[PDB]
Amino acid sequence: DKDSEELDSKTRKILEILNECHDELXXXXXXXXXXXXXXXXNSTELLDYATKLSKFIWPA
Amino acid sequence: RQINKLIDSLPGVDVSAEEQLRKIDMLQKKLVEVEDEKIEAIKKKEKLLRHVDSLIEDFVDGIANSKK
Amino acid sequence: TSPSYVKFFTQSNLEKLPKYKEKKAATCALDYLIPPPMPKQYKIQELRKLLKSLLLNYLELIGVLPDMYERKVENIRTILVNIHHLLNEYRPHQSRESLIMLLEEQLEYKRGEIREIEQVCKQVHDKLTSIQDTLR
Amino acid sequence: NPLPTRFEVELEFIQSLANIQYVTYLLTQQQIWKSPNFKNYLKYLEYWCNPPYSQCIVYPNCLFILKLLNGFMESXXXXXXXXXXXXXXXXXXXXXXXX
Amino acid sequence: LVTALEVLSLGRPNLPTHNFKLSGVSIGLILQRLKDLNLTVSIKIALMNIPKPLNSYHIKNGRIYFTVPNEFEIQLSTVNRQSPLF
Repeated sequence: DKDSEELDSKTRKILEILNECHDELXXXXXXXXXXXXXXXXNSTELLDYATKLSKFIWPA
Repeated sequence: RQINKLIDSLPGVDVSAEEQLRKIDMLQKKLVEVEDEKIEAIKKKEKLLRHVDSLIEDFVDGIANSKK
Repeated sequence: TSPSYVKFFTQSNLEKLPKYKEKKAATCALDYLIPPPMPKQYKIQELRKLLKSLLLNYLELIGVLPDMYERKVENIRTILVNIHHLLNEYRPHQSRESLIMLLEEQLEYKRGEIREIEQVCKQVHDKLTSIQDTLR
Repeated sequence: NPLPTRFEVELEFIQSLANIQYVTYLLTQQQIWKSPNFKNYLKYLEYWCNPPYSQCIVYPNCLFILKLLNGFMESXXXXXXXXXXXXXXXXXXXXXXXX
Repeated sequence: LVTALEVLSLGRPNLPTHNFKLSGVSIGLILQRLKDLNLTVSIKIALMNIPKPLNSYHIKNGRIYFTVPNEFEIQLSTVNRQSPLF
């Protein structure tokens, strides 16, 4: 009986580690990667337009 | 001397810009590729987790058919 | 107050706008509804020089004081302005460099996520194998 | 300076939405809200958020504040009172980052 | 450049994502979370000594629904669900 109990405990621990591994990781990241690719494709407008955003006090 | 150390510590500047733009484009390509690789790895890990799940339901069926 | 163009934004004109777009595609309030068109190595070798000159002028400004000092301070002014010119040449270049840095960081982050999850999974597998090696 | 142009007039008007007290003065009115004209004008001023009209926007806030108001006119004194406190919390941090 | 990418993406999302009231004015994955809760209960219930009139049960989506017949126009069936196990 004692031996059987031990094996049951081991199985329980394995299951718990599994649930953790499932909570660690999926399609939302792929969608954000697609939208990110849509955002990267231009930098030339930002390298010449973002320079004028550093000099500007709020309008009065 | 601090000014001399700073002008000598600035990153390597160039007289041309094609280098910088080229670097930017390359970095973009690397970004796309590494994103795809991430996707693949996530898929594989999902599969493995499915397998060890399967093992666990095997055990649960065992003890369930056992003690009661 | 508000611009006068607001007086041309009635619901009827908004109902007449699509057909006016299709007709104009082939002067009035509906033109006020249409948006307006759009109007039409390097310096690091010289900076040192300029720097070296600045001190050389300062010494002069020290060695004069007499009413000669005025003339000297003029030259000093010119030197400082030159410095500003070179820095202007550093305004856009550094910006592009910053962009480069950002992108590189993104790459690294990408790989790191996967690496994390990977090592976790490995640990799990090893643990299970150990339990197996104790029964039979 | 000579006579203005509708592009610069609408540009300065949409850029005036970055000021908080000016938007407060626009919302605390009683005549410009009786007829569906100012709302359709604000909803019309959404073309500045798209290129190449976005290349002339100096203040990034006025655009998003416009999208907020256009987001609020679809669905009286109280909410109008509600917005400025929050934006007031937001302002000074950006001001610190500017200079 | 962050604000440049923000105005490229229409707006300035750091303002609503940082402001509270401004954010107040501005499905298959959840289903799998219920099935993971029965695998934890099923092994502890599987180990303990379940009484004889309770050997028959039906594991429902996120619970254990077990029956035993009586009367009063119904059947003596209950739904059980918990969390601890240690």
